[PDB]
Amino acid sequence: MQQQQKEAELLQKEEANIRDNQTKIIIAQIQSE
Amino acid sequence: MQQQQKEAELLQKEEANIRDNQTKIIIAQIQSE
Repeated sequence: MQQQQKEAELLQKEEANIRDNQTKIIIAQIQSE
Repeated sequence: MQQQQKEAELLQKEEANIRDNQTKIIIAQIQSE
């Protein structure tokens, strides 16, 4: 359960980080308007 | 209970982080005005 504990928070950080990268490109396209 | 303790603060950080990303796009659209 401690591994099912930690594997959740490990994938939490990578998908949080893509979501910051997804917004950093879409802020650029509205600045390209 | 300690896992119900920690799973609350783990989802707390991811939804806090989307809410920062939600505001970083909406500040850009009013700057696109």
